[PDB]
Amino acid sequence: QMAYRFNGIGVTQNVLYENQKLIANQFNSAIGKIQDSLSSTPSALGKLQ
Amino acid sequence: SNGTHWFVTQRNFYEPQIITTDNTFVSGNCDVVIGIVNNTVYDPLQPEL
Repeated sequence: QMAYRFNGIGVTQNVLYENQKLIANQFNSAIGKIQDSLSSTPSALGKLQ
Repeated sequence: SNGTHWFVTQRNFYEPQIITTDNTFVSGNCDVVIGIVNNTVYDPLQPEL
């Protein structure tokens, strides 16, 4: 499915298959940083408040 | 795969066809990709010659 989505933006699919581990690591790190991005900053949710 | 043979089809409709050189492209060795399989890729030119 991720290879399909790579085709969707104009990149051939062999790129994903040859860089699968790197891509998964990058995704995991970004998800890990979202937690702190919300938690540390207290003014993130002003719209709801 | 039909269980015994391999084909290639479009994604939104089932229409199996023989895997040839005219509907595939080549990139690199078959050791980087995770999950690669062996099969025959037919070349239309050779039977004529």
